[PDB]
Amino acid sequence: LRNGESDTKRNTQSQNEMNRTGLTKQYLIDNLQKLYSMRDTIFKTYDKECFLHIW
Amino acid sequence: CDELAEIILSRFSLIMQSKFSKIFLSDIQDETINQFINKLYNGAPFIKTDKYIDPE
Repeated sequence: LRNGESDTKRNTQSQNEMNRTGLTKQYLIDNLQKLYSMRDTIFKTYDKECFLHIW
Repeated sequence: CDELAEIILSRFSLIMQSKFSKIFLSDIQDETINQFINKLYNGAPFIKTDKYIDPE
């Protein structure tokens, strides 16, 4: 006559960490055309509201 | 005379207001205007300019 017993306890603790970084650079020719008046329109509002418009 | 005085106010305010002039739009110190006005005021059947000042 043979009797057996058996126990077991497991305990697993895990940790993850994932860091992602991306930089998608897109070259459109349209964005180059819109560059033109970007700086100039700064001094079109200066001209209209601070300086004399008659010769 | 009160009704006639009001009309003269309206009639005279129309004579003072009604003054005609021709305006040139360009850059504030663009010398092409001075040469243009000088030619236009004197006799000038034909004037030569470029596209960047269109009379329209």
